Amino acid sequence: SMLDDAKARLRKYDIGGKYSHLPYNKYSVLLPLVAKEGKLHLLFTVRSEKLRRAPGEVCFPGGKRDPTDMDDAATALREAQEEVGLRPHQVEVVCCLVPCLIDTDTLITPFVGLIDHNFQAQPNPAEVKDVFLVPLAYFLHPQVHDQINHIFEYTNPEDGVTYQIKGMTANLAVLVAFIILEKKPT
Ligand SMILES: CC[C@H](CO)NC(=O)Nc1ccc(Cl)cc1
Repeated sequence: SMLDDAKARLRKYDIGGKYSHLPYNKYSVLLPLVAKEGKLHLLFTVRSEKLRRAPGEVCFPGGKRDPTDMDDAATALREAQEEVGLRPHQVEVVCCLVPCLIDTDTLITPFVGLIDHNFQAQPNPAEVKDVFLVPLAYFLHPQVHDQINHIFEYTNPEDGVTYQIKGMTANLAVLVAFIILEKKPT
């Protein structure tokens, strides 16, 4: 099936806990995969204008590890629950992708999760201004604008709203699209 095939592909790129004990300032993100209308989609947030870091930017749900978290995957799930109301029974964490080094002292660990079909996002306005889906296939033929650094523009056909996706968030979206969609019969 579509979903069994995606999980099987993702498992080949899992690094597991190989870099998880290194002494960094630690953050995790969840890359949430949603199946709709027979295609895979990624779920994105727009950060609240009130936040200190990156207000109003497009990002994946996530945040800083705390002492309650059993492991780095727990960080991602706790933060996703706080931001968009995703509960544990509604997500299956399939793998841990290559981590992102930033600021000389920080390590960001990305997890891919398969989202239940009955989940409906409940944006927490203290943290998130908006939540939206983008089909995974978009990232193979994106609409690129140069700011020089490359920026993607995605327009939702439901309402005409355009979102700018860039940086680590854009890079990770392309990586997931390549892993899941490369070399597939039609
Ligand atoms: C390279 C400098 C930039 C801006 O100052 N650092 C930065 O954006 N840090 C960061 C990003 C994501 C997360 Cl999750 C945690 C920290």
